[PDB]
Amino acid sequence: HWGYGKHNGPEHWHKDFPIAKGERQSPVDIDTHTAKYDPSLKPLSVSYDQATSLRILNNGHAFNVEFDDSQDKAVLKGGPLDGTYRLIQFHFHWGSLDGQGSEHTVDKKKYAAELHLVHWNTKYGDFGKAVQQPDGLAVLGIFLKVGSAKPGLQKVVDVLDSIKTKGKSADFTNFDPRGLLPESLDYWTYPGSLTTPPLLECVTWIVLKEPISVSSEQVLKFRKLNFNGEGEPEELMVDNWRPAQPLKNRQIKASFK
Ligand SMILES: CC(C)(C)C(=O)Nc1nnc(S(N)(=O)=O)s1
Ligand SMILES: [Zn+2]
Repeated sequence: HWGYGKHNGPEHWHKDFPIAKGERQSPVDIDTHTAKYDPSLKPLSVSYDQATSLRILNNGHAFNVEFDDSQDKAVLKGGPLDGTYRLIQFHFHWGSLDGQGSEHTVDKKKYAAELHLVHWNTKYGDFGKAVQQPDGLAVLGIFLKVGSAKPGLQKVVDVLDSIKTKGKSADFTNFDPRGLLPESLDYWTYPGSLTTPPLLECVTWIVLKEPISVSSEQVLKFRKLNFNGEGEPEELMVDNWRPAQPLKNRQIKASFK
C-alpha cells in the first residue's frame, strides 16, 4: 500500500495511480516572480463561524479533523471559486526536521508543515462525486513555520496522544478552525490534484501567502504520531509530504500585487 517510505513513497505511486504523472498534479513549487497578479480574483470568503468539528482520525498517513458537512456550516467561497465549497476536514503534512514538511514550496523554500483545509463543491452533492470533477474540491493550503506557538493549534496538539496510531479516532467537537488562519488571506491559486492517492485532478488550490507560526513543541508533537497501527513496530509519522510536481501547462495566479 502507498505511503511515504523508500519502498512505497511518492516515486512509486504512479504504478497504482498513473495519474501521478498527469497534467495537473499537486503540489507544485510556487515561483513568486512568475505567478501573475490577477485583478479579477475576488477576495476569499472564509465563513467558518458555524463550523462543527466532530472527530479527529489518524488515518495512517496524517490526521484529519473532520467536520459536519451535511449542511452549509463552514464554507469557502469567492477567490477563484464559483459557488460554495463545504469544509469537510483539515489535516497537515509535516517533516522530520523544521526545514521540510510542506508540499507546496515557495521559490523552492520548504516550510516545516502545511495545513490543508479541504472543501467540496456543494453542486456535486457529496465529496465522492466532487472528486470526479475538475472543480470538485477547493483546498486552502497554509504554510507552517516554526517560531511562536499558534494558540489555536494547541487543542489539536493535545489530542494527538489519543490518536497515536493508524485507525485511532477521538471525539473532537467545538474546534474553531478560524484559529488556524493567518492575518492575511492573500493567496496564490492554480488547478491541481489531491496530493495523496488517488491523486485525482479535482482541486482548485488556494495557497495563502502568509504562513502561520507554530512552536517547536507543537510540531514535535506532530512528529510523535505513528504511521503504524497499535501493536505494530513504531514508525514515526514524519515526512508525510509529496514533493513538488511539474507545473506543466498551468499558470499560478496571485490575488495580490
Ligand atoms: C474528502 C476526501 C476526498 C477523502 C479528501 O479530502 N481526500 C484528500 N486526499 N488528499 C487531500 S490533499 N493532501 O490534497 O488535501 S484531501
Ligand atoms: Zn493534504
